Amino acid sequence: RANDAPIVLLHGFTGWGREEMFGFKYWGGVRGDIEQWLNDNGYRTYTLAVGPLSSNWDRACEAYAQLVGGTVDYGAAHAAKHGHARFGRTYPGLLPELKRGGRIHIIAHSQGGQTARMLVSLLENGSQEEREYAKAHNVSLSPLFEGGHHFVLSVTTIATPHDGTTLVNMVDFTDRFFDLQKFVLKAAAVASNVPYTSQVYDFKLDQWGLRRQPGESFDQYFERLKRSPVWTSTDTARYDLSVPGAEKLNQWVKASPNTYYLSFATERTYRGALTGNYYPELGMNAFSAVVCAPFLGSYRNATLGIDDRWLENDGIVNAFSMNGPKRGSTDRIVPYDGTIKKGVWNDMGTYNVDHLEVIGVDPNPLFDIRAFYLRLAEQLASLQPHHHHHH
Ligand SMILES: [Ca+2]
Ligand SMILES: [Zn+2]
Repeated sequence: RANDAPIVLLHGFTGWGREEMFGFKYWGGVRGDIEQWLNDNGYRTYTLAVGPLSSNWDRACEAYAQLVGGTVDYGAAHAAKHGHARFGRTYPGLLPELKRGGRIHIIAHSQGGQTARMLVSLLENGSQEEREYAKAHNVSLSPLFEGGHHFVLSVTTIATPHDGTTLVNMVDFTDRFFDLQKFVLKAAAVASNVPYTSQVYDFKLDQWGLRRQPGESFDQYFERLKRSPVWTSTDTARYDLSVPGAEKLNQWVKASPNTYYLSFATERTYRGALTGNYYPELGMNAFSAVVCAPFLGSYRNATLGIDDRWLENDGIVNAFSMNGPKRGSTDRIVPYDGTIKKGVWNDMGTYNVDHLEVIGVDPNPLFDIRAFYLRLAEQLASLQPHHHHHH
């Protein structure tokens, strides 16, 4: 143990707070409670919950406020550009200590990894556009946009589409994506054709002024979201998840030299006998198996750059996209050699588990999830806050 930094957990295009889904955890799912496990083992751990469908930017803003406390500030320039609210939900702050020189490890899953990267970039570099806009229009400016924060010792990504996922190319992606949401609700024993009066799954679309109404089931709510700016505008997860969107995000979201980055790739497919195509293995979550993997494993696009290396997948994301950003990126990626190097992506390899199995939302008895996270935690705790140069 070289550091006492707490661990913070962060979800992707699906996810919810510890008090949502009747307690079914995004981090653990049918297997348990990952956060609890870490805590019980001596690793202080917290959980962030942000908009699942929102843009990484929105998410980052939300994360910052959820960490330090206060009212979400999306940036005047940003809000005016995308025509959504500047200020959002107020949070009590999970870790005030950050504002006193404390540091955290972020463990992110899926799109959460893009969000984590973005958060570190904003914390350290702020946003020039925001600074300049504040100065020309005489509006206040969130600390998040000034730069100079050192809050993050490390970022670990699991099954993150750093270069996007081809899933979004599906002609029917709109319908299937939401079907995936319903699937996850199903996993938690929640029906989508029911108007639960209870919260259940808050998409936190405060900036857009959207929320499930009384008498409105998720099926009906999603129909509405599909036609809303959270689905039709570039300031969305849908955009950032795409290959072009991810590359655009990679053009400015760089690895900080002061933070350690670890990536974990996932794969649950096999290569066909007479084709470079990939197919879903036995055990893969039912949804992905039928609806997503076949596409991910057979889809190519030369103009875009999507070739045979992109076909191996975890049912939702292309494994090629997971070791770290590459398209439009200046970041470096190094295969793990037994030493975790700072300011670069330490590619920890590929694990044989699906997008949902990795977090416990889909079962997989052959995957010792408790040990995986515990080992991870142990590794993060061994990170030195000062690496001495040596032979
Ligand atoms: Ca399984
Ligand atoms: Zn936004």
